[PDB]
Amino acid sequence: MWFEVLPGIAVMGVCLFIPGMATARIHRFSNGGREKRVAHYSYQWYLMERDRRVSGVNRYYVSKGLENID
Amino acid sequence: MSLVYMNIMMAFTVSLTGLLMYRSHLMSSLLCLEGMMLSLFILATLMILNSHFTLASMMPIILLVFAACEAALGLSLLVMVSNTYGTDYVQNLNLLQC
Amino acid sequence: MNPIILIIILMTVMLGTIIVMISTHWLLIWIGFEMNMLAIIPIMMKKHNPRATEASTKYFLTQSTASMLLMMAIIINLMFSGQWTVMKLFNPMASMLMTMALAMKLGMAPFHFWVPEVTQGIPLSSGLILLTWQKLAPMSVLYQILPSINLDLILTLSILSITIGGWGGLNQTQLRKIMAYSSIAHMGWMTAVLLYNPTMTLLNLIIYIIMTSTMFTLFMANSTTTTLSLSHTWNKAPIMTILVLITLLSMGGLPPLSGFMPKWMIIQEMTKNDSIILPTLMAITALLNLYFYMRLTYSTALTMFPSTNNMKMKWQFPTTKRMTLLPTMTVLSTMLLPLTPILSILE
Amino acid sequence: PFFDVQKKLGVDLDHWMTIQSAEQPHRIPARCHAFEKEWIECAHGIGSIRAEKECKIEFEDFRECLLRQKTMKRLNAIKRQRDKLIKEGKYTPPPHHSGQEDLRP
Amino acid sequence: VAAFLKNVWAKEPVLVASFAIAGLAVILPTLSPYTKYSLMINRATPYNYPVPLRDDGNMPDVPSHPQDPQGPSLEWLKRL
Amino acid sequence: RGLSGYSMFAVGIGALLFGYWSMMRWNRERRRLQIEDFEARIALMPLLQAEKDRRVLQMLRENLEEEATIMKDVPGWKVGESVFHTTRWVTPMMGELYGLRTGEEILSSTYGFIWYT
Amino acid sequence: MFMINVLTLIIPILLAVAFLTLVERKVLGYMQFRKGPNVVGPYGLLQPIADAIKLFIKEPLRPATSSISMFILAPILALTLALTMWIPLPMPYPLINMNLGVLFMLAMSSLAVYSILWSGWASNSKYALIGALRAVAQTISYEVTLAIILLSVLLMNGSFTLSTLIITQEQVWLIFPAWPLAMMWFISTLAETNRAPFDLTEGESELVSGFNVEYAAGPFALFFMAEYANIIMMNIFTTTLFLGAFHNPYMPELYTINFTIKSLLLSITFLWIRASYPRFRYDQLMHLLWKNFLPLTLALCMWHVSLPILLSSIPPQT
Amino acid sequence: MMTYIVFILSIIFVMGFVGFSSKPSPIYGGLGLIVSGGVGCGIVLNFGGSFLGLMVFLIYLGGMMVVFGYTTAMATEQYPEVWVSNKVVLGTFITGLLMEFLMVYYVLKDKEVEIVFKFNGMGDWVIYDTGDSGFFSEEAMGIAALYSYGTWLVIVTGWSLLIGVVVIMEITRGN
Amino acid sequence: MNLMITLLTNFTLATLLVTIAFWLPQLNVYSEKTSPYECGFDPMGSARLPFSMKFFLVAITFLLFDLEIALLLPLPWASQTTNLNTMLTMALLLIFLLAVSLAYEWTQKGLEWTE
Ligand SMILES: CCCCCCCCCCCCCCCCCC(=O)OC[C@H](COP(=O)([O-])OCC[N+](C)(C)C)OC(=O)CCCCCCCCCCCCCCCCC
Ligand SMILES: CCCCCCCCCCCCCCCCCC(=O)OC[C@H](COP(=O)(O)OCCN)OC(=O)CCCCCCCCCCCCCCCCC
Ligand SMILES: CCCCCCCCCCCCCCCCCC(=O)OC[C@H](COP(=O)(O)OCCN)OC(=O)CCCCCCCCCCCCCCCCC
Ligand SMILES: CCCCCCCCCCCCCCCCCC(=O)OC[C@H](COP(=O)(O)OCCN)OC(=O)CCCCCCCCCCCCCCCCC
Repeated sequence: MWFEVLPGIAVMGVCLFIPGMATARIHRFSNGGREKRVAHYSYQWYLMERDRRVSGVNRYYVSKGLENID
Repeated sequence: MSLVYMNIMMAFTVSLTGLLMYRSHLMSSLLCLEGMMLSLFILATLMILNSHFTLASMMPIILLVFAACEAALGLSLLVMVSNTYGTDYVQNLNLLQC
Repeated sequence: MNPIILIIILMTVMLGTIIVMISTHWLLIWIGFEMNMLAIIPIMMKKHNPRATEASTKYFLTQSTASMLLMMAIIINLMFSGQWTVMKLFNPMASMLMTMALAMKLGMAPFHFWVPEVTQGIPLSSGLILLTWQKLAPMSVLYQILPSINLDLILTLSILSITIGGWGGLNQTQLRKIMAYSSIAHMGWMTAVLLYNPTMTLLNLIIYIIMTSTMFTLFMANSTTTTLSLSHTWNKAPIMTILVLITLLSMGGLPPLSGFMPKWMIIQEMTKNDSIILPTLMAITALLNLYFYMRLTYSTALTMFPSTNNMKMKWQFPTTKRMTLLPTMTVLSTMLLPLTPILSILE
Repeated sequence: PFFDVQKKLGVDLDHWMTIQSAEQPHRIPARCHAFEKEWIECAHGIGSIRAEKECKIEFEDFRECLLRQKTMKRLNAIKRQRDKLIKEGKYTPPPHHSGQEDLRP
Repeated sequence: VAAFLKNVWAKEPVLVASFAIAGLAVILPTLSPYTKYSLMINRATPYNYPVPLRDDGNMPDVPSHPQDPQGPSLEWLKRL
Repeated sequence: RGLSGYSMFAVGIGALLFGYWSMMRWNRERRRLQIEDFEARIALMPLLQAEKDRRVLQMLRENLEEEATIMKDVPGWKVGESVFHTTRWVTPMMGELYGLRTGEEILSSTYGFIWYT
Repeated sequence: MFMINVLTLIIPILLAVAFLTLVERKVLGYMQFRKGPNVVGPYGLLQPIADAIKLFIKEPLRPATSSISMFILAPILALTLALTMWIPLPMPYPLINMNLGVLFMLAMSSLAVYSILWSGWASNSKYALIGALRAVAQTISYEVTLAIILLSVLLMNGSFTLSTLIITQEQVWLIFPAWPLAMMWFISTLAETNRAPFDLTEGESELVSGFNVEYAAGPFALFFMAEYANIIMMNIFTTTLFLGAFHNPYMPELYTINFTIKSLLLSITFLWIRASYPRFRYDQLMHLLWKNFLPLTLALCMWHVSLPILLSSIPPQT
Repeated sequence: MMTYIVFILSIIFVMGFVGFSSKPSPIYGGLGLIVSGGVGCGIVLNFGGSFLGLMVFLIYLGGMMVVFGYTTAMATEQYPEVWVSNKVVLGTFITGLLMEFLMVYYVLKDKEVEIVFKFNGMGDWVIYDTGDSGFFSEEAMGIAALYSYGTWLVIVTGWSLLIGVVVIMEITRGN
Repeated sequence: MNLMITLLTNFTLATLLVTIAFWLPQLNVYSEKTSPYECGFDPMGSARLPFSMKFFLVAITFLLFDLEIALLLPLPWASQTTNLNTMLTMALLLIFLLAVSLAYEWTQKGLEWTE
């Protein structure tokens, strides 16, 4: 009856779940298991470029804590 | 000066000579005034965003406003030419030659 | 037109001229010119005939092109000076573009090709607005940028305007084209004295506006738009023939009339600066303006062209027209020369 | 006709967008704030005729701040001579002009 | 005035709602006690750096440390 | 069928008042959080400013010690000649710092923030 | 690995358009008392594949009078601007995190009209001419309110960032303070996306197929899979504006499932409206978005300017 | 050649200007002006003006849709000139393109050029600021200052738009 | 950078759905199938005749009202100011001037269509 639209709606819902889940897993994979750094403002970008400079491996996401200093 | 100002002033001059040499069609040259407004927008905005003179950043918006505020004027003056005559050809506007 | 809308549109024309006059910022000069053009277009299309639409189209295209060149001069000034103050321009390219823009807005030759067309297409009242009130905002900006105006450019524009406005009015029988070529020649006179003494520029502007407002008010009071219809004025109101006689002899630069006042003072300021050839050519070229003024005085006042029979009906009806300030402007345009040192108030 | 209504009535209609050294939102400086401040404080009150020749040096520094013509001409000379020495092979770039340098902070 | 209001609510109710919402947006910020706190929040949002002062010797209102009792406080924003 | 007019307008205006109250509380909390983030920025700014000063002086000295090696054959050249008449510090241009470096560093330093996602 | 992140965006929404055709036909069938496709696949799950194979092996039929460069460029730009408005949409993390993503949505909505417009002009036909200039009458009608509604709802957000519109709606949905803006935005997105009762360009009873009456299959597919991409993107955009879900930063899939089912309910609502209402006339369209929605939109713009100042609830811009 | 991206977008800007300035037909004039106003919001977006580029894109999209409607209603001929139908369109189109790429060739080979002003030939990345603006994009703050500082500018602009509507309805009457 | 890659991908597989839509099927071209459509009969005249716009005054006023959302659009940023009553007055002045414009266009019958 009416519930035969539910396979098509379910397949459409899976096909809409794929982009958001995909970009979340890609942001966690390309950034060391964390969110993607949002730089809307130039201060956030300056901190991100500082992280890229202080990581030593030319990657902003590799974080260095108190173990880097003595 | 910087390299991009060459081409933005070049686009102003291209739109200037396009406006200032009519091809017997008034809408095709009302596009050229709008292109001169575009080139002035981008030129002034490159200068203002370059020098970080932030308070003149409201200036191109205002500029852009008067762009359509005369372009609409031209279109309101395009339809009266194209109601007197079937076309908007500029050679129909030669009654004031006598 | 709805008179509330006519009041608002005329106050907006006045507001655009005032915004050009009072502002210290280039963007506000440009806004004032845009507001002035935008509001004066329905004054030209007050009657809704094809000649007003043609005149408004030509006027829109000329003034829009001039405002484009004006804003390009403003942006080049912004590059080469980093600022927006309405003062001298810090680049000769921006100086040339702004002088071209203001010369187009004045209708000075060789940008003169719209002033007889647009002036003929529109009514006499809107033609009065065009030839007087629209000659106030570009003359403000020219008064404000004269440390940067090229001498050769403004003198070439000036003498070319005087010569072309002299020769143009000789071939005319329409009164509005006569007043338009008269406008071209007089703007040449005003801008030739601009770099030497701009007080004489303001003096010539004020005396010209008085004489032109007198002539258009006489044309509106007589309802005449051609030479040959102005020639019927002796049979209807013979005092108006005397007024156009004294005002046209005043506009030709004849003493003892006030229209001799600017010209002479302009010569008085150009011979101080060791320029003898140029005001001499200007004075001799003003004889052409005087010649078509004398043609109009011959057709109107000094002879009596034949009238029609129906004029006998117009003998029975007086003028109910608002001849606003017509005796005041007629006295000021003819009998002001003994008050010639009043020009010091324009300093 | 500069009918100075803004100074007669004491109103600020458009004196605020006039120059770069004026009061800016959130105290944002222009890139040529010091040059324009020096040029305006030099040329204040001495008139345009004395300002075009007695404050020429500050206005040249300010114009060369604005358009950076001498700076870009000098960088043209440096980069062109560097490219010529690379093309002749008479000069090699250092490692800190190639990337492998373990940058400062 | 009530019969004309009922007439325009019967004929053009969208315009009645429009002029009502517009009239409230005009008159009501002048009748609210919280419009002061909008300005006080906006001028207490620190975009720029609080550039310090050279201690001449006589400035009793300016602190020497952020945790000093003198200076501008934001307890009004914490409570509200 | 359905409700009356006054009931539906009352439900709509009540939903308006609830939304306005909730957004009032949450935007006041967001402004307090913004002030906290800005004060964290302010407390970090002296260290970032000192490192930025040493950064740009490092880069200008590297551009100066390599300008004398390139500009050796050129006659009349004056190494490190200012293009300004004043002796005041001028904030360096992007070409003054990254003029001798690779295009990767140039793009990442001068279009990096704009192009970032 | 950003190229995979693009290919995992546009390929799942070239599939969701395909199955949206099936959902459209079946919900349209069960609301019209009949059944939809249930013959090709198991209860119709292969009918989109059948149509997608049928449309790309049919003769393309470029006309003789058609300006061929604009005739080919207009469906390319249609599907291009259908795909490229998905990039600032936060799902909870957008593909391209724009600081001004709302204005990117608005500007690309304005640019996507030219696909319809140049397709109607380029195919030199009289019915495709009328379907072209009805898009002009529709676009001068919705755009004059599509921007002020979207202005007034972002005066509670603080910026034009779409990702900040999740932080904005963390306590309450933004449909509760802005339900007149919501029920006016929803109609404005109906009028934008050329769905019924605002079809009016592909208006089948008046114009045989409208602006794309000359586009045979292959190029007809790129106007048919562009419009449905516009309705899914547009209901995701309406869900982000007014029905913002719970975001856990450690579990993004909860937000993805929640706004997915909300956007599916809004797409089913578009199908409910297309299957139930009579279609407007394209002047009555214009006297709706100008005489009715525009004055009340101006009033609510005054109210949503003055109200965050009135309550000390001005949202942060950071 | 990626540091020259604003220069490359500016070449496409001049190409669009030669496209609509040759005046083929206002269909293709609107096409060329959309292309120029869409690469011009990529020129100016690389200077920091993301708000101030998207607006000149969006306003001109609305503008060219209106101009399209008028050139389909008023400025229409039976055989519109595409780009190549008239010899005077194609001749000046090729002329503008050859002169533009000529001054491209003279500025990348010599790294300096002079048409009336003097222009550099290096990529315009050189002139950018080496600092950061903090938690505000400064062009957004300056356009936001149109309400706090720009009150007279608001008054004259809103009055000009009001009388623009009044002026246009007084023109388009006929009687 | 990533924006231009995304737009290049969208344009690329929007134009590669076209080049496999023209070149994959079998073409049979004859000069009656590529004729224009006028419901079977031949079209009387060209479709490049002037199709007169009835909504022209609304179309010109759309050019002016679209500038208003270049002026009213910085209001989320204008609300962040420290001269806030002045901002509120100028904002309500701009929406009120737009509304006075719309009222004038209403009452003078500018929103109606011609014929
Ligand atoms: C975003 C999520 C979803 C949101 C809700 C949307 C879902 C419901 C959709 C249903 C299907 C609609 C399909 C398309 C229908 C198109 C037709 C249509 O809607 O026309 C609009 C109709 C048009 O009606 P009309 O055309 O009959 O109008 C007659 C007009 N004259 C007389 C000139 C001919 O209604 C509106 O315009 C109203 C729009 C919304 C109004 C919101 C008002 C809010 C409250 C205001 C204040 C009231 C109190 C007073 C002040 C108090 C102050 C304290
Ligand atoms: C250096 C800067 C100096 C600035 C000085 C400013 C002084 C004031 C402004 C002067 C500028 C020119 C003024 C005239 C503009 C035209 C006015 C106009 O056209 O008014 C319309 C009206 C039409 O009359 P009507 O018969 O009713 O019309 C039928 C239908 N149209 O009426 C008319 O057409 C009749 C004419 C009315 C106005 C003429 C009187 C004013 C100008 C003459 C000089 C007055 C002396 C004082 C000022 C001296 C300086 C100009
Ligand atoms: C002061 C607050 C701010 C006010 C300004 C800001 C307004 C913001 C909203 C935007 C409005 C823009 C458009 C307004 C147009 C108004 C003019 C108009 O349309 O008049 C015609 C209309 C009747 O329509 P009709 O003549 O039939 O038109 C043909 C189509 N049927 O005529 C009518 O419907 C009658 C209009 C007059 C009576 C309206 C009464 C409303 C009262 C609401 C409660 C009080 C609110 C406080 C303000 C005082 C109101 C008097
Ligand atoms: C012949 C007909 C035409 C045939 C070819 C058609 C091609 C496709 C046409 C459709 C696409 C048009 C694209 C127009 C430019 C769009 C710009 C854009 O997307 O800007 C949005 C975004 C703003 O984000 P922002 O606020 O800057 O945040 C970063 C700062 N932290 O920006 C960012 O995030 C910045 C990322 C880098 C931006 C680079 C500059 C823009 C590139 C423009 C490419 C050319 C556009 C051509 C338009 C043609 C129109 C027909």
